[PDB]
Formats: sequence, C-alpha cells, structure tokens
Amino acid sequence: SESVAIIGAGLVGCLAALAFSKEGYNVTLYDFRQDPRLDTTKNKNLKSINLAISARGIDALKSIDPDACEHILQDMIPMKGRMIHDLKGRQESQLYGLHGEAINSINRSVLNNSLLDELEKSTTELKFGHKLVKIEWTDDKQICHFAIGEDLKTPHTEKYDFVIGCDGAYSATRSQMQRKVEMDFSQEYMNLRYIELYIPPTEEFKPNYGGNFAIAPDHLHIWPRHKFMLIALANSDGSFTSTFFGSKDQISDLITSKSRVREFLIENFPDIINIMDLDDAVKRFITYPKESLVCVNCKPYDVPGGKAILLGDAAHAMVPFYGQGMNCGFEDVRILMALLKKHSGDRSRAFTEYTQTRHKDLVSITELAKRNYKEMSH
Ligand SMILES: Cc1cc2nc3c(=O)[nH]c(=O)nc-3n(C[C@H](O)[C@H](O)[C@H](O)COP(=O)(O)OP(=O)(O)OC[C@H]3O[C@@H](n4cnc5c(N)ncnc54)[C@H](O)[C@@H]3O)c2cc1C
Repeated sequence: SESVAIIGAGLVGCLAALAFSKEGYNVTLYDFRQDPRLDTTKNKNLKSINLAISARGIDALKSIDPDACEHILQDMIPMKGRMIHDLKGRQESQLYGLHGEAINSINRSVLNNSLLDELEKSTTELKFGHKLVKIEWTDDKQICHFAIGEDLKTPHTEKYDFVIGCDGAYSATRSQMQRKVEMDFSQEYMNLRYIELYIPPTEEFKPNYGGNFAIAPDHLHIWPRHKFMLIALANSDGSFTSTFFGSKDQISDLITSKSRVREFLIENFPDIINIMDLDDAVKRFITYPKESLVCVNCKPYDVPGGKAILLGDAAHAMVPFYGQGMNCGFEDVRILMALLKKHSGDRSRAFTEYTQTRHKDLVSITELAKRNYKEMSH
C-alpha cells in the first residue's frame, strides 16, 4: 500500500509508473504538460517523430507487461544494418556485426500514448497540468508541492512514501534532492542542433520493400559528411523521418537565406531530391525549433532513506544519435525493479545498490556517446 509520486510522464516516467503499478504500489503520475492524447493539447513535446528501440529497450518493456508489450510493439520495423550514402549518391549496405546492437523503428507519439492507455487501465492516478515546485523531505513521507493551471494555482500538497524523478534533463526533482544529499553533478551544453525533415511515401506499392517506401525500410540510412550528418528511419506508412545534425554555427550560418539552405542540401545529399520536396525541406530547415541539448551526470541517484531516485534523462541525459537515452532509461527501470524484488521491497537497500552498480555503467555509456560525437564534430 506504499505510495509513490512519479514526477514526469515522458517515456521513462510512464514505464516506471506501469512498473510500480503492477507491483502493487499506489502510484500517482504527475506532469506539468496537458495530456498529449487530447485533441486540444497543441504541443505534444515530441523531440523526434520516431526512435530506434533496441533489444534492451524491448526486453525491459517485456519484463513489465508481455501481453501489452506485444500489442505496443506491433508496428515496429526491424533494421538489418546501416545504409551509407556517399557524396555522390552511392549507397553501401553495412549489416550489423558482432559488436553492434540491433534496432527497430518505432513511432514516439504512439509509444508514449500507448503507455498512457495502459496506465489508464491500471490503478495509477494520472495528474496532468501539475508542476512540481518543491519537496519537503522527512524521515516519513515526503511532502510534494505542485502548482496547477495556467496562472499556476497551488495543488496544496500531497504526501508520499517516496518520489521518483523522471522529469527530464532539467529535472526539478533532481534540484530538490541536491538540497538533501551531496550530489556530484555536471551539465554540459553540446554544440549540436538537429532538424527534422520528411521523405514522403511513394505513390505506388514497391514489392521489393514491402510497402510505399522510396528507399530501403530495413536500413538506418546515413549520409556522413565533414562535421555533419543526415539520417533517415522508416515510418509505418512508407514515409521516413529524416534528421539533419550539425553544429549550431553551421546552421545559424545557413538559415540566413533560403537559397543558401537549398544549395547546401543539393551539394551534400544530391540523392535526396529524388525523394524529397526541396522547397518543403528549406522551409522546415529554416523554421524547425532550435532546441538546447544538455548532457548530465549525477552521483548518487538516490536520497539515502530510500526516499527518492532519478531515472531516465533526469539522471543521465545524453547526446542524441550517439547515445540512446530512451533505451537506457528503460533499462534503468528494469534494473531498479529487479533490485526491489531482490531486496524484498526494501527501498533503502535497493536504491543504494542501484547507485553503486549503475553509476559506472552510465558514466561509460554517456562518455562514449560524448566521445563519438566529439570525434565527428572535430
Ligand atoms: C532528436 C532525438 C532523437 C532521439 N532518438 C532516440 C533514439 O532513437 N533512441 C533512444 O533510445 N533515445 C533517443 N533519444 C533520447 C530520448 O528522446 C530521451 O532519452 C527520452 O525520451 C527521455 O525520456 P524521459 O522520460 O527521461 O524524459 P522526458 O521525455 O524529458 O520527460 C520528462 C517529463 O517531465 C515533465 N516535467 C519536467 N519538469 C516537471 C515538473 N517540474 N513537474 C512535473 N513534470 C515535469 C516534462 O513535461 C516531461 O514530459 C532521442 C532524443 C532526441 C532529442
């Protein structure tokens, strides 16, 4: 009957809620955003249209609800390797070897909404429009303060036995913990910026691709260039979500004129005009929201009395593409629930061991992602 407040309803917070729901906790899930499932919610906070979910990501979901997981991952698209497109438009297929991990394309909106639908079926209370503003820590029940609704009111308070921060890279929960526990902490803002482009489905079925795909759906497509990159991952309807990645200065330098963007696109990626509308590409490029990307590390991840813990981007936000934040966050949840099961529900011991065993793995995954990016960008 122990109570837990889970701060943040992104991918990792929903998975965590589903996790704790099923173990028999009374879960309340909070997020300052409105419900993304609602027609009236205009900003769905989707950092990307699709994602590469790996074997670890998949397993973690499977270990929490195999029956729903089957239907949740129904329309994912398995990848067999990477397809490299050189400057001349030549394509080379590079299949996934004995060091590389296999991945699947899945739609972000569909995953996150489907998790919310499983939560709706569970005992979990969903509280949208609730912004965590403060935690009062005690040796029994932590006091959470929220503000509600626009000119944010005051959801008075509620008390919970413990708190899980899944509140993203800018975690309010994390700051509150820092006032209670000496936390080693770093934040590094990357030079990276990304822009989403669109490759439409073909008009006709393409028998050799098994759908209306302009290029091969079973490859992650990559156009590697000097300090920048284009990628494309298939969507269910035959389209591809394409993403351009480079330094902010390069991008800021390009978007000063539409013809400069266009010529840049034609000169690099010449095989893209056969499958993409250049004018729509130029407009997307110039107007796609500029988003800061921060990388963080924490130690420890927990407040000592088993009172709180940080999972997902709140704990270890990393470089996109070179790192896999969602997969790592899913793995976070799987690892924590096994530790709770192992210690018969003893939070104090479980959270403590999580920090002792997880930190070294995460320092490594996140440093490797930083290093792989650093090398590309220099
Ligand atoms: C372009 C791009 C591509 C990516 N591709 C992949 C990929 O292919 N594979 C992969 O594994 N990862 C990928 N990632 C990383 C992945 O998107 C993230 O790691 C993952 O979505 C983070 O999940 P989260 O639940 O921890 O955080 P978030 O998605 O940030 O969710 C946090 C939630 O907390 C809420 N919140 C914040 N503050 C408060 C507050 N004070 N009170 C209440 N709620 C609050 C926010 O509203 C938000 O909804 C990609 C990232 C980017 C940017």
